[PDB]
Amino acid sequence: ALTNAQILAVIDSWEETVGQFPVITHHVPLGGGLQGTLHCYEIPLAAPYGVGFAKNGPTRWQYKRTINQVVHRWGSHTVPFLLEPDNINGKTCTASHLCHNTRCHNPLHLCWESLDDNKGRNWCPGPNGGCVHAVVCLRQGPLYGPGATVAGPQQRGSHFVV
Amino acid sequence: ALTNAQILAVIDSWEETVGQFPVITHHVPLGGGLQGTLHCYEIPLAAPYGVGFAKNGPTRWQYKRTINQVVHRWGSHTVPFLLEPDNINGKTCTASHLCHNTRCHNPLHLCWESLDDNKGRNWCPGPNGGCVHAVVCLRQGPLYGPGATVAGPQQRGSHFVV
DNA sequence: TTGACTCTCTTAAGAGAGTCA
DNA sequence: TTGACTCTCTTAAGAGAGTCA
Ligand SMILES: [Mn+2]
Ligand SMILES: [Mn+2]
Ligand SMILES: [Zn+2]
Ligand SMILES: [Zn+2]
Ligand SMILES: [Zn+2]
Ligand SMILES: [Zn+2]
Repeated sequence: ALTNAQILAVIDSWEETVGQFPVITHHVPLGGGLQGTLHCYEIPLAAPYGVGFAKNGPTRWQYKRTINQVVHRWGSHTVPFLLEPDNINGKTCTASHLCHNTRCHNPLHLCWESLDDNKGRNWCPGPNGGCVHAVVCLRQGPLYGPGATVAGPQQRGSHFVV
Repeated sequence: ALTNAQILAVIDSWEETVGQFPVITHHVPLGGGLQGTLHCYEIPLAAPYGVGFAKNGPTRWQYKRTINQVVHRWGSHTVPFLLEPDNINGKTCTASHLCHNTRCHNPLHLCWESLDDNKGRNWCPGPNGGCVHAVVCLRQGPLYGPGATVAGPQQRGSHFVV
């Protein structure tokens, strides 16, 4: 099995490579009518992506290193968390974008949490709009707002009460 | 079926049958430390479910009627909305449970909206905790809260900024 | 050992359609 | 005509593994 020192070396080579990705400045809603700035380190749109990186889906990538003649591979956003527990409350831990930008691999924009926690950040009002996430959001979720509901609760007769 | 009269007849037959489902009282968090009461009309756990109803999945049902000698079938929660547009902004409209109770078929607990709007209600703070849904939530979402994040954003070196 | 492709899978909110009696 | 089963599919946040040179 890979030693802790070997895992730290994978994390270090991953950081070295991702740190050379293009850095894109984005202005983002924080909630409460305030605006902030995030700096995303974005994997390229097409090959080559960077040393060790390859695309396995439209917005999916993997990181690969060969150690002592054995090929090891990880989801490209999971590498910062290789020294962390991989489940919690019986749920698998997932890499969760606080910047809501899939191509971004900035580890300061990622956290490690259940898929439900991950998804729920899409609707959070944001760090200045009432976020209650213990690991605080970096921005208001892209789907926060009144929604676009087509039809509300209704009945034709009188068979029901709320 | 095709005619407005035929569609109204489907909605009315559905309301009459669902109106005879057992009414189960559920006390729910509203947000803001307050609690409310919802009355769900719950489809039975096993056959028979009611005239026109059949189970196609662990928590999926369909409603079926024979019109003009032809069988017409719908998802069991979609029937209240048969006269509404079936898409919005190019996204499919879905039946969305405000009571977060799949077995419930109370149309006063249903709305008609995109799958994203639907999902997002799971994390809403609720009608007394800051819900901004234009079609208002009936309760705080079951997944609202601080979360259980295992690891937050972090780096080993000095290559990244927020 | 490495790059650039290929495939299918998970989850939890939702769907459509066929086989028998 | 009605009932009671069977199967796979959609979406958008996420995954693992194979082939070839
Ligand atoms: Mn996410
Ligand atoms: Mn729902
Ligand atoms: Zn980012
Ligand atoms: Zn938040
Ligand atoms: Zn209900
Ligand atoms: Zn709401």
